Amino acid sequence: MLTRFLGPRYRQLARNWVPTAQLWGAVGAVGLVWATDWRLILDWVPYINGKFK
Amino acid sequence: GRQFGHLTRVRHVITYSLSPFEQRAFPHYFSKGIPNVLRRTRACILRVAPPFVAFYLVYTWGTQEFEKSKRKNPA
Amino acid sequence: VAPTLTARLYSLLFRRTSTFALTIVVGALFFERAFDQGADAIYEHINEGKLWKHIKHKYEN
Amino acid sequence: VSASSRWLEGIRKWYYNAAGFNKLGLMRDDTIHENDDVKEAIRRLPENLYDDRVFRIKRALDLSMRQQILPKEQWTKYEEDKSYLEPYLKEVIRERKEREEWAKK
Amino acid sequence: ANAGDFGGYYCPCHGSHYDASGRIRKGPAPLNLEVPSYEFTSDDMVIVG
Amino acid sequence: TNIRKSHPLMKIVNNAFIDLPAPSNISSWWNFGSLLGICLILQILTGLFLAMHYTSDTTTAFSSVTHICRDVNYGWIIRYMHANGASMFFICLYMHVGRGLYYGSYTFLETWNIGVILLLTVMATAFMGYVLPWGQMSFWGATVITNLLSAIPYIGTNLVEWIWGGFSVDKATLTRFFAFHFILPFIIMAIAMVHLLFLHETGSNNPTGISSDVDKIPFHPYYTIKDILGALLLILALMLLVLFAPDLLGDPDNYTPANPLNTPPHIKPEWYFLFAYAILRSIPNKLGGVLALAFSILILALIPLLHTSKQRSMMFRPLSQCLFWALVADLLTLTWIGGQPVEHPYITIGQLASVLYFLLILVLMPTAGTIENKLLKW
Ligand code: HEM
Ligand code: HEM
Ligand SMILES: COC1=C(OC)C(=O)C(C/C=C(/C)CCC=C(C)C)=C(C)C1=O
Ligand SMILES: COC1=C(OC)C(=O)C(C/C=C(\C)CCC=C(C)C)=C(C)C1=O
Repeated sequence: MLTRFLGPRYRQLARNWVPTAQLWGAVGAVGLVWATDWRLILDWVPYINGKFK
Repeated sequence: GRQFGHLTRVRHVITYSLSPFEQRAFPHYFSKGIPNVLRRTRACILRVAPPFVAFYLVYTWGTQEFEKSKRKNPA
Repeated sequence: VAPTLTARLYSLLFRRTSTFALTIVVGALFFERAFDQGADAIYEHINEGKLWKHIKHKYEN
Repeated sequence: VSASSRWLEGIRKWYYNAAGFNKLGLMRDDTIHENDDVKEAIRRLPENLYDDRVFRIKRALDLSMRQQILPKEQWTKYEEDKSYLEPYLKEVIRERKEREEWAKK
Repeated sequence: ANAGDFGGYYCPCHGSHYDASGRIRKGPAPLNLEVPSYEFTSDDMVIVG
Repeated sequence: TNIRKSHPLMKIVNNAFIDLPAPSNISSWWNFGSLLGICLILQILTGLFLAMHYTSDTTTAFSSVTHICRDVNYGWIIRYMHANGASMFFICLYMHVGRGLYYGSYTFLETWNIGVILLLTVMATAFMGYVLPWGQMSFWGATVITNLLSAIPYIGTNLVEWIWGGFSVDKATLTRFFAFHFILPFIIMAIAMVHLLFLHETGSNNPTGISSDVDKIPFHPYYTIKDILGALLLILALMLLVLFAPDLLGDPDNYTPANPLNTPPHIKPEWYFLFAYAILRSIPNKLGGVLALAFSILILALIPLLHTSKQRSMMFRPLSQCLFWALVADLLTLTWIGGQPVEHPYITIGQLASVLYFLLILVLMPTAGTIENKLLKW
């Protein structure tokens, strides 16, 4: 019965909020990465190679 | 929230009450009482009882199979 | 290259709260490293008593 | 019409009797769960029905309290069971659904 | 020791059956029991670790 | 003006236990809320007096517990009241959740969801409690449990070792569990207040599931005394347990001091987790077992989304009643199986009961509601 949110306006709504939902996810990611010191993900970043090898 | 006087709209309903010091705490207690519990029981057995016996049975069978299983004749 | 400078920071990154956050988080990462090494080296210079001595004892393992 | 319809009708009558709101003088519509659509339909009821509905609920809550029930002759009989709320509820839903269609474009 | 369907090991917590090599054969245990780093210094001695 | 009604402090009391408009027809089943209230305080009070002699060190943990029962004046009742109160806390907890389910009470989303947090919290609380005496069951219980978390991919090993404070359930782990078992019940209380805060926006539901604004009574003579009579009944049950059968619900093995080399053939939880335990081991998988273990509790958060009936309570719904009682009966089976070895009968029945639990709540109960609506021409 979620057919209430299915139409052109809602489709326009979703798009208007995508760059924002996408940028919020970049915030969440880097934020998770930097806070746990994600070895796997971090080692690829040019500077911040404070784990030598 | 809530309060009294702001709950809902009610009209044309009279309520006769009597003081607790003028009536008995246990009127027909055994007289009207027991028939009611039997009636409440009838009303509900067919909905409460069956599931439980199904377990009672699954329990006794389940135990028998288990204990009888740790025994053996030939081979 | 000065009036237009904080202007660009605002235009490209501070306007949206999206970027604003992304920038301080990206900004927290680099800063941590620069402040850590940068302050270690200041703690390093005013001393020279701890593991500068390491070169001796070890290596012979 | 024939054998089958009466059989579905008697199954419905059977559930009704088993459901047991009748025993507390309630009508089916007195048992409906109150969401917004329903809260509005109650609101839209005319004076008489609204008053009757409160007395019924009161009569039942009272019975339900002392865990008693009405004498058999005063149980509400199936299909003498006026669905007083239905037309109001239906229209309130119809109104909401139109709002919802407009909200999509 | 010496319990289970495979004449090796049996873990009573959730029903893990192991064989004489320590391999998982029945139950929810994901891997075989860990084999430690070891060597024999003689015919009567074994140094584990 | 009065004094009760106007004073900042008394207002709160008045609005919660004196003039609070309550439905005139709530029955016992509504008593378990106050009874949980009593159990919470009873657990805190006997819990504090035990902390005045208990030692959180593996060297003296068991001994201090023994020191309490022989030497400390009346230390034994306090200890058994604590132990048995924890069980009383679970019997009440289970009545309460069930009452909510049968009666549709869960439609108060925030209240109920807060209730789920309250369930999890006392569960996390009681688990840590049982480890404290450092008995064989305390240690192996502590071991079997925590280790579940090692099934979480890529993070599980580090997570289990982080809460252990080592590679095993050792010194660091016991002291740790003391601290958390001390602070948790206070937090529970703050949450029980938020629970009651949300509850107050609507007032109580009642057996019929029909609104009761039309017939409310003050909580002030009626439910104060009915709660009183009911707490007295909780005392009877508790005291009957502690002054006549203090080990009846207890495991005689937690009486033998922890031995990290001696694995008892036994190895089972306290009874209140047996159903979840049964669901866990029904799965021939490490991840799935714990994924479904969790889901057997967190499903209470899915319940309001699976309400499908046009009526709120089950009072007028027969088909649904049967399905409900089959859920309770299925939960007896689950606990019974959970308290049994993973050998013959027991595996397949406990396996099918697990499926039934989820088939019932997730598919059968909703379907019944749709059918019932249809029979009523709704
Ligand atoms: C520390 C644990 C809990 C405490 C102290 C607590 C306390 C209470 C109290 C005092 C009431 C009002 C009286 C009553 O109906 O019993 C209540 C009602 C309720 N509780 Fe809890 N409860 C706790 C755990 C739960 C749990 C586990 C749930 C279910 C997830 C739950 C959901 C509800 C709901 C929905 C109601 C409303 C019931 C109705 O009005 O019909 N609470 N609780
Ligand atoms: C903050 C209040 C509480 C304190 C200070 C407290 C303190 C203690 C202490 C010191 C022990 C070890 C002594 C012993 O085993 O008898 C213990 C055991 C235990 N407590 Fe608590 N506790 C409190 C609230 C709770 C709560 C909320 C529960 C959950 C119902 C709980 C359930 C247990 C259990 C199951 C045990 C182990 C069984 C046993 O008695 O041997 N206690 N507690
Ligand atoms: C060793 O004996 C055992 C216990 O006694 C110490 C338990 O208590 C439990 C279950 C405990 C909990 C907390 C399950 C809930 C998990 C979540 C994510 C809500 C199991 C399985 C068990 O085997
Ligand atoms: C009208 O419905 C209600 C009852 O009748 C079923 C109660 O009995 C209680 C009892 C609650 C108490 C005494 C508070 C305990 C909480 C703590 C944290 C100690 C409440 C709130 C209620 O709303």
